[PDB]
Amino acid sequence: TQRLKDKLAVITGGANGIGRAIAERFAVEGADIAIADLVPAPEAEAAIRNLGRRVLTVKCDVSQPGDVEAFGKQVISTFGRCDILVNNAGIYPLIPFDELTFEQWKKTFEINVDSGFLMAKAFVPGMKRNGWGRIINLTSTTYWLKIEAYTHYISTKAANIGFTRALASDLGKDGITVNAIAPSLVRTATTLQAIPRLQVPLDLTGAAAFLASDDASFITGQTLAVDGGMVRH
Amino acid sequence: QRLKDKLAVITGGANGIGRAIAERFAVEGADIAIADLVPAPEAEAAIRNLGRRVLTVKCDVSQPGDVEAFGKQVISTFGRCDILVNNAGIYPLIPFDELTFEQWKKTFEINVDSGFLMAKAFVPGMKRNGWGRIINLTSTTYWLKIEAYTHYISTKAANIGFTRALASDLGKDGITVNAIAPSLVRTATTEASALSAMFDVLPNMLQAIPRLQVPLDLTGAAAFLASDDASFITGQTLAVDGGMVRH
Amino acid sequence: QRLKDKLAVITGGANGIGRAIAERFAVEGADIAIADLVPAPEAEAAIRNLGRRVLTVKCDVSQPGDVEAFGKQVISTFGRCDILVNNAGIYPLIPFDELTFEQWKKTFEINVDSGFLMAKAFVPGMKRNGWGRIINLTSTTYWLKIEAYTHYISTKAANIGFTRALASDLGKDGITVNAIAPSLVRTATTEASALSAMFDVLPNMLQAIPRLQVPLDLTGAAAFLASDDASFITGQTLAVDGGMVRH
Amino acid sequence: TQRLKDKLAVITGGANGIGRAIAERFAVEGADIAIADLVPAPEAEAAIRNLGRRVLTVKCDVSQPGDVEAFGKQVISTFGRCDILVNNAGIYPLIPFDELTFEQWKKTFEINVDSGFLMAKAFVPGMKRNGWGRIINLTSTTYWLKIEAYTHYISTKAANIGFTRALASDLGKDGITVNAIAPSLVRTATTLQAIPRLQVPLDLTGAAAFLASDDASFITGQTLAVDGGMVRH
Ligand SMILES: NC(=O)c1ccc[n+]([C@@H]2O[C@H](COP(=O)([O-])OP(=O)(O)OC[C@H]3O[C@@H](n4cnc5c(N)ncnc54)[C@H](O)[C@@H]3O)[C@@H](O)[C@H]2O)c1
Ligand SMILES: NC(=O)c1ccc[n+]([C@@H]2O[C@H](COP(=O)([O-])OP(=O)(O)OC[C@H]3O[C@@H](n4cnc5c(N)ncnc54)[C@H](O)[C@@H]3O)[C@@H](O)[C@H]2O)c1
Ligand SMILES: NC(=O)c1ccc[n+]([C@@H]2O[C@H](COP(=O)([O-])OP(=O)(O)OC[C@H]3O[C@@H](n4cnc5c(N)ncnc54)[C@H](O)[C@@H]3O)[C@@H](O)[C@H]2O)c1
Ligand SMILES: NC(=O)c1ccc[n+]([C@@H]2O[C@H](COP(=O)([O-])OP(=O)(O)OC[C@H]3O[C@@H](n4cnc5c(N)ncnc54)[C@H](O)[C@@H]3O)[C@@H](O)[C@H]2O)c1
Repeated sequence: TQRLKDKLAVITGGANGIGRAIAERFAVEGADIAIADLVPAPEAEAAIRNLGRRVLTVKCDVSQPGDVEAFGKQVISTFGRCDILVNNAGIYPLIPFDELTFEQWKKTFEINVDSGFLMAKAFVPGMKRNGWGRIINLTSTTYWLKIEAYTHYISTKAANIGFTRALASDLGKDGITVNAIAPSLVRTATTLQAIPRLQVPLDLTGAAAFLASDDASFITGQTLAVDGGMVRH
Repeated sequence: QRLKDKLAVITGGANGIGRAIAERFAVEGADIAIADLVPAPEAEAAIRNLGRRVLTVKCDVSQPGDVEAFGKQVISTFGRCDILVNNAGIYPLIPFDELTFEQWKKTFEINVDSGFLMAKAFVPGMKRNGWGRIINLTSTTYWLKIEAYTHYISTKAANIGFTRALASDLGKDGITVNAIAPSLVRTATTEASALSAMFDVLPNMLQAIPRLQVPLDLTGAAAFLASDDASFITGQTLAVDGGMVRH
Repeated sequence: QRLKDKLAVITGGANGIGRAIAERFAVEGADIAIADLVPAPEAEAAIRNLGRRVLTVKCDVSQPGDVEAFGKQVISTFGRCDILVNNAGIYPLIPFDELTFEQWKKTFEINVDSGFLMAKAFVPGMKRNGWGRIINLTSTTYWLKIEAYTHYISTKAANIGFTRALASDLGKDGITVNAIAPSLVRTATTEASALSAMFDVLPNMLQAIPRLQVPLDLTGAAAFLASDDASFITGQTLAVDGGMVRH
Repeated sequence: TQRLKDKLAVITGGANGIGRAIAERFAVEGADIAIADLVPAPEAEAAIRNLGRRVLTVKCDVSQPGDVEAFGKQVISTFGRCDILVNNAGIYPLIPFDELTFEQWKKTFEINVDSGFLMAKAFVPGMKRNGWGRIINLTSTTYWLKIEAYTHYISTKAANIGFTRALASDLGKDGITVNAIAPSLVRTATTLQAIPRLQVPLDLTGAAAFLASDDASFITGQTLAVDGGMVRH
């Protein structure tokens, strides 16, 4: 059953890892894709074409207002709408606090947190006109774990949750849901549990597709931990 | 048919949420075994009318003897249980100064012992076959300020503790254990309860989504957790309440 | 003497955490009434040697009769209870496949019924006087993946649910209800338990503070919650575990 | 009993509301104060003098690296140390999402989140040398509540918690604790519960003094809700 048929889904950071897996899972579900990423998405486009869906890929720095505004327009001209926004772009370099500079700290927020805002500002207007929308933000289980050298990272991942919860309250009456997913230590090309096994991008796709469907229209402001039963909240 | 060729047990499945979940599981290709104090004529028909098989048993899920008898009747009728939904539970309003040890204890027998007893009877089969699903119904009142429910809320919290611990115990057995926390849902019991007053307050006031919740709002989440798309999700509590609580 | 002229009841106060909390409350000017299965000779002496009065009773906090008798002995000796610390509780390791309904049930009687029974006996006096403190001991295992504890963790979660609900019921009565969640603490029982193995692992591995926890690490938090500096804090669970869990 | 005797406590936004109440409660406890705020702190200094403690007040925009670095130095020259840092500065203007501009969003982060970082970078070095420290961050119960027009605000309050948790992990081995306090709807000069009563600044002082003392040396990475029993987490 294609639960996302005729839906247009935007996925930042969709060129690799979790972003790609989600973009592809959505195409399988029947949705068209619009990818925003710093580097080309050859593998993604190809994968999405073979499914019979439309795909748009754009080299865009989601931390720059200009880029996002441009990307927003190019997406509306191309598909005329965005029903689903998946904020997946983010960086997680390990950096000891004594080495963490204000520049690195600010840089981590611009990419991990600002992007979600700028993208929301670009696509929420359309979602409201159509009276339907789905915003999914990627956070991290590290938010609840004891781990060093991630002061910058964990701070942005928590903002992601606050943003998910607060924006949920602002759009609840427009038929738009705002939720978040917190994966564990996933195995991507650049990357204690109840279920003994390393996590892979595919593990997150089921939750993403569920949240973006009608089966979760009454679920908003939540954070779903998909980590094999490590974190409990 | 994400649940084709599977057998699911649903306690308290005659009405409201339990019944709605039973019906949705059938639609997804699953046979049903309902355990309940009252008859489930409307549930059965709907399920049979969906082309699936159903078994309804008058059982007090709080009693070891009844659950055991129920377990046997299920095995010799369908064979083995793949999905267990612990939905049975009561929630009468009682002031702490009035709450007697007897009421306190009885609320635990129905709301907590039922889940344990039910898991003891069906986990062995799930384990021997390397696959299973256990879904526990809890309440958003766990994170809310509301009086006259120290007994109810203590059991709902236990439900969550039970969810988290059993998940750890069954993690290596292809079995996941999760919980669903609904808001104030519209059902025959609540409609005829003292909660009926909030039916118009809480929704368009403390919820992000200004709409009273109905059984069908929960079925999506249950179907999801009971499927392969959620095989790496265990020990979690999913609040389906229109955005009221945030945890 | 933040607790001068006050009477505090401490269940399971003969050893470990309970005893340490009893001793600290005395230092702050409070008299003590200990309820426990075993004798508390070391606790009494320490307390008497601090210039305060103490009462120790051999009582099974899980039994309604015993708690009632204990309640009366406390009233005719000290008068009225101002602070209640529900610290009694067991935590044997048991695999779910071995866990019998009898063990399950007995773990709830000792870990959960005790708190309820104890509150029933002392809340009335706290209410009539417009002031009181109820502190419940729970566990950080509530947020951790650990096997063979579905019974223990379900009761610990109930402890929290009990904390939250009673707080709502007693909010307007000058009484606050809170809980403390310790990490793996060093005590005679744990030292002679299967947990003794983690004594060197968990601390300098899963904790922010690389140090094994000892009873005195918890006393500060208890004294705080039992005082006026915490009169506007109720229904909360305070984890004192060196920064392991975050909730 | 003066549990903070001979301790030097820095309190951002200490000119009014919660900041002031905490600064004064700390002085009662025996600590010296160093206040950082946009406006003068006449009432505060006066209040702190009368207790017999030392006090330093400085007009400083805690969102500007330059100001914080200067403030940091002026504090070390004056007292030679900072044992306690209380990140209390923050703004909470209600702003509907459709009206929220990228400028307002960025501005809210610079004041509510950046400040805590810059201040930590300035005083953690000293705390580590002395092998003792206490960092307390002010967050908000709104983080767990359904309320509109606070997407910017709630997002920063959540980052405050992530920062509290992550920094706790980085400094745990240096004898430094990092905790947070989440008040309810407090009644300040510019500002559903189990305990029926409006909250006042004084309600938070007890928790702050507790956290900054030896009685909480084993408590780190936590968030304490002081709201009269509304929120449960
Ligand atoms: N990998 C993990 O173990 C893990 C754990 C927890 C949470 N997460 C979260 O998941 C997301 C990352 O997923 P991933 O692991 O698959 O990463 P990844 O390896 O796929 O890399 C991130 C992707 O985002 C892109 N990207 C980075 N900055 C960008 C920018 N400014 N503009 C546009 N695109 C940009 C990259 O080009 C890349 O395609 C982040 O939000 C991260 O916080 C990951
Ligand atoms: N309805 C709500 O708004 C709401 C909110 C939060 C949580 N819950 C939880 O959901 C569950 C109930 O949902 P509902 O209200 O839709 O159901 P419902 O209205 O159909 O009533 C509960 C059902 O449980 C059955 N039951 C009670 N005790 C039983 C026993 N000993 N043996 C077998 N069956 C028994 C009843 O016969 C009935 O069919 C409970 O676990 C409750 O704690 C409900
Ligand atoms: N020790 C830990 O590492 C740890 C961790 C998390 C939670 N806890 C909780 O803390 C409490 C115990 O702390 P502790 O280990 O320092 O205490 P402890 O080592 O002194 O042992 C428990 C005490 O409880 C008493 N007790 C048990 N059942 C009783 C009954 N029926 N009536 C009266 N007394 C009874 C025992 O006699 C004993 O004095 C329990 O509630 C437990 O769940 C302990
Ligand atoms: N007031 C509430 O109901 C409430 C509720 C939840 C959380 N909080 C939090 O508490 C803190 C505010 O406390 P308050 O209510 O007493 O506020 P307040 O009325 O005292 O005002 C904030 C103080 O911070 C100062 N300030 C603002 N920007 C500054 C800057 N850039 N540099 C230096 N100082 C600056 C102001 O001059 C003022 O003294 C914030 O962190 C806020 O998020 C407040």
